[PDB]
Amino acid sequence: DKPAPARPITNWRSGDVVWVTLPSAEYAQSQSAMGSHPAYWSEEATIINVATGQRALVSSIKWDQVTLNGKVLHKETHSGLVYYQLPLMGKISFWQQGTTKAGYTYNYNTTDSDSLWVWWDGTSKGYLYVSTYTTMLGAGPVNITGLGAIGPSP
Amino acid sequence: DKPAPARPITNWRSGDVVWVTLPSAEYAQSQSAMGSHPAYWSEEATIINVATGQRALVSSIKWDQVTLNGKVLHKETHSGLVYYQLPLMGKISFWQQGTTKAGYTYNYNTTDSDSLWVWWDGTSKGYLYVSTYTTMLGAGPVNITGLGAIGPSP
Amino acid sequence: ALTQPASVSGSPGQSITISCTGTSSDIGDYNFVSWYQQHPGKAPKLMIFDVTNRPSGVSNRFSGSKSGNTASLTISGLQVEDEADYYCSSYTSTNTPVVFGGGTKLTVLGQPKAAPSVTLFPPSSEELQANKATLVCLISDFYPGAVTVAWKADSSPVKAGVETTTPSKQSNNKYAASSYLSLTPEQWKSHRSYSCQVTHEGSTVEKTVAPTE
Amino acid sequence: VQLVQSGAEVKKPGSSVKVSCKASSSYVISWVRQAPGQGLEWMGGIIPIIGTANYAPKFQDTVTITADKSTNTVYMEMRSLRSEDTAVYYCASNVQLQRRGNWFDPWGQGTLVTVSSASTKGPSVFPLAPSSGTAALGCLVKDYFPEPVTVSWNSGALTSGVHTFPAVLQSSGLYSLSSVVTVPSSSLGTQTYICNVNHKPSNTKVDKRVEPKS
Repeated sequence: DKPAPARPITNWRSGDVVWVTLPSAEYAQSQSAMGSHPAYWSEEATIINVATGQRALVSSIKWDQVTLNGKVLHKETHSGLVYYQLPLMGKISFWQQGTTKAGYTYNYNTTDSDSLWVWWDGTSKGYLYVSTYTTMLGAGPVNITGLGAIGPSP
Repeated sequence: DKPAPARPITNWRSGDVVWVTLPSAEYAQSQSAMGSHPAYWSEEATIINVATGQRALVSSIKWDQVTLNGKVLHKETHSGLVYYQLPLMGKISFWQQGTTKAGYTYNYNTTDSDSLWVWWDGTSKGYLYVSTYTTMLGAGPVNITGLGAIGPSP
Repeated sequence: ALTQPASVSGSPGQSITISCTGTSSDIGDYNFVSWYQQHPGKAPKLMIFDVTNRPSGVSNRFSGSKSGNTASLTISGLQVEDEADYYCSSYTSTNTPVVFGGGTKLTVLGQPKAAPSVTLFPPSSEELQANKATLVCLISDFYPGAVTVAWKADSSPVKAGVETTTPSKQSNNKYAASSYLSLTPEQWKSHRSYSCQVTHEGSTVEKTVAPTE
Repeated sequence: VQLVQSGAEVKKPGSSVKVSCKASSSYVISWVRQAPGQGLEWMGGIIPIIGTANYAPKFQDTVTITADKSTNTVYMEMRSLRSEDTAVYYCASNVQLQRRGNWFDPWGQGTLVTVSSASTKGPSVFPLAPSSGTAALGCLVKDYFPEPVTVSWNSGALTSGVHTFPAVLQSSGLYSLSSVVTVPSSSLGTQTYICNVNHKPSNTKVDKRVEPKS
């Protein structure tokens, strides 16, 4: 089967709309980006580039080659793991699935632009993290769907 | 010229990604605010349904027929003037154009889901409003670009 | 104003919670409750903000909370330098824009109190012709900070402009209170007398004087 | 951002006075008065970058807050003053190194708005009679302006008992502090008890005797 071919998910351009799905996500305190910092994370996760319509699981993405305008992601090390970074203009608009029960990022009242973090072991295992302030959506399992728009590389 | 035909902007489905562009936007606490309530607004504004790829100016729309799943838009409030309502799951992710200088809504730390408000005179004149907390982006003219994802009608 | 009490006291090795009940639509629906600390003779200092948050400088002792319609400040592991007024403030999204609390006086009871002994002060021959008859109930060395001097001379209450002073720092670090009650000048022989008694949970002193022995 | 405020403003009951509040983007300089004894009550809340001041529903008819956009300063004008308006006032922006929200921080030093009919008033020596086995004797001061007054016993070996009573908020603004010292009461003629009550802004030095009621 050869259907119509579009631009891949791994190739990102600053401005693309990103749709994240974090099926049955959990709350995490001292475990992501920096020490004593909150975020919701999911083992199984689907990332869609709403602009192209292309989508794939995080665990099924060769994060080694995930590029932004011909430049690989700014991988930054955390106190523990080493994480891949997808930056965004503005903040992350995430919510508890179906309901209008909205979420809010850690920098809920600053001009700081939030970013998406992905941990990858190197083969078939990838979690997705999204900034939060407290358990506004629950302890977990909590099905979340976030949305944002890619920013320029620093 | 007959190009490819897609689903129109006036037709919204619960879940569509909305991209609004607010050039020369200004801060307000008197247009859509009786006492003291904030939002950024712009005379000329463009609204894009990132899902379809269809886009049009607010002023060039017949807001009388703007539907959501076969149902015309709701109108909860009417402070100052008439206000058409486009609801969203989660919050509004808006930013000062080009820079990572992000913006935050009035309900910056609540599970409340934000909505887009549009004023329409009935013919060739429309403003678009987006919730804010303070002049985080400036006094105005401030070029903004927001993003969100439509929710179900109440 | 916000429904907030002032009587908060306990041991240093104990935790405390200050209630701050507002309207059902401006605590449970909107969450922006901020807490301050007013040390004697000083400008307020930010302690808590947006229900649960501390600035970079406030010790981890403070912990904000929201229990439905009642917000509370939790100070676990009390310190000796915390004798100050504590307030809560939500920007109520109604007709009233900003609402402040009542002000909780935090007296962490730890220092031992002295045995009270009260007696009225009669004016001498030098102050009888000068018309400055003043009876001052000087009560020093006392804790906690909650003193209002009452004058019930054998069951006779009268108050419509009584001068009262609140305690401050002294040479022996012990509080001292007073209550300059107004006396009738042309009615001393016809009237009975004046009394002095204060409520302090243990203090039991009565002071009924006699003009004619 | 750091906030600097204006000094003391003593005025008559029925006048206007501007209080300057200087600062070091998006600062929202509000104003919260402090009634002595009672809790704080907010009043103003201008946004200097917009210039519109939306005041509390109880005030607004006496408070006129403006925005000096040239040097980033906010003025507070409390017209129609009185003894009830005699309070410490503070200017307060909202800041948190990067955050902005529904709170106050930092705060000003506090403009002393003393409103009462007075200019340079001083008191004489009115002592508290040790009418007689313990004597917690001392010396009471009644009215004067402005505060404070230096009151101590023997001017040397009896100054280990200096107390200052705070601002007596009543119908008038003539301050009243007391200073007592518990010392042996078996010396009323040999070590003649003459306590000192002195006021500096009104000049002169007075010293009166302390004897039990007679």
